[PDB]
Amino acid sequence: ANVVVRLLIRRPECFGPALRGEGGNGLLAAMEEAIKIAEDPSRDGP
Amino acid sequence: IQFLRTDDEVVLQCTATIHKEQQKLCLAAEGFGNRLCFLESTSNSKNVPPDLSICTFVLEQSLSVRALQEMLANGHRTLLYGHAILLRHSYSGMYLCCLSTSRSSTDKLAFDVGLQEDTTGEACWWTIHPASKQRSEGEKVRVGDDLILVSVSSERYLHLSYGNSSWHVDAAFQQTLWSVAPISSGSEAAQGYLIGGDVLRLLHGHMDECLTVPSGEHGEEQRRTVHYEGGAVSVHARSLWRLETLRVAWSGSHIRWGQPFRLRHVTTGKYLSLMEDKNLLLMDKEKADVKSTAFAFRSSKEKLDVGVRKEVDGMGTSEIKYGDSICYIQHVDTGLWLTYQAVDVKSARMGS
Amino acid sequence: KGEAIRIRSILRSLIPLGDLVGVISIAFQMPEPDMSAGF
Repeated sequence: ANVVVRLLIRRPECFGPALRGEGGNGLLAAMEEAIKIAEDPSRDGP
Repeated sequence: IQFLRTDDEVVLQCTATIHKEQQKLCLAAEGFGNRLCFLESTSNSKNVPPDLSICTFVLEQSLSVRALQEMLANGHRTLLYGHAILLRHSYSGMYLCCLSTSRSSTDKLAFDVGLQEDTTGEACWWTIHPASKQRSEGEKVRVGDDLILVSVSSERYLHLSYGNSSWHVDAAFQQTLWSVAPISSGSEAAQGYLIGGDVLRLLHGHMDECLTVPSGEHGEEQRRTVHYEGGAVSVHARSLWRLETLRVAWSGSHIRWGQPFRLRHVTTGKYLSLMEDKNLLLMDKEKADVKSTAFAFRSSKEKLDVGVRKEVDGMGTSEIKYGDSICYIQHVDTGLWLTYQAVDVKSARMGS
Repeated sequence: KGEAIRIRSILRSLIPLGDLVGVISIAFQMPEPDMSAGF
């Protein structure tokens, strides 16, 4: 667990861009946008 | 080749290549009034000099991670990689630690770096690592080595964050190279001898007067004027001067004759500038030219040697004392010398 | 232990609590069946 946390914090790209990064805010907006994409078939395989 | 001992004053600089331009930004700390640190522009020192007084840190202890955790669960050493260091601010006396709150909203995960009084906990310690594959752990650290500082509490790197106005060093997971530049090696500082970066004043042999400016009862334009005065001004805050050396490394060494250095007023924060239409006055740092604000100390009145000393990368030699060391101010451009005048006419001679 | 507290603080700083409670509180529908390839 310790070395996994260490590697994950050393390489911050492993976290989702909506959660981690200078862009997206976090899990709330990420999850609701994912729901909202799942409801809209224009963002999937036609 | 010079090793980094303990109890020596160092400067922590870094390089930032932003907007297709390189710059050397150093780590500074105000100390009193605020806790968080900030950045100082070591480069571009031609018109705006950096406040080197607050960019100075001292390493107190160099313990391994085992010894550190052991002391936390409870001498002139040599800096080794992988160890943990304690950076005490030279001016404020507090210790560098990684804060818990966040200020820069662009990093929802980083912590700020600042100063704290107590040395308890894992916040005030920073473990050191190399930034190259040629130097492994356990090796002795030298000058010029690119180092990486990691927080002992948060396991975060001392990252150089970029912002429009939040040019603030944070504790992020992206590493950043940091250069260490020594100022005083902690060696035998010659007592009674002048050392660089000191705060001192000048007196006369048989006049008992000191170089000062008018007190706060007058406006700032009148305080800009410079003169000599005696009496209670011998012990005053407005009578002290600081020798700010142009160098960023070993500027707190033994100052020798002929080298240039700015004269900063600790009360006003301005430098002794000279424009030829007038005499010397005080001007701020935002327009302090090296050529206009650089001065030196000669041991005589002639012009036998001007461009004889260029660069000495070391502690130097104990040359200039305090009591029995008769210096003479000499400007780097015009080379003039100090003269006391009689501006006060006999109509008001027995006054001020 | 100390390193355990450190890892816990790291996880807490990486994941906020308000995000967690908000993500828990979504109140998905209860559906003639439907497709379970969503929330």
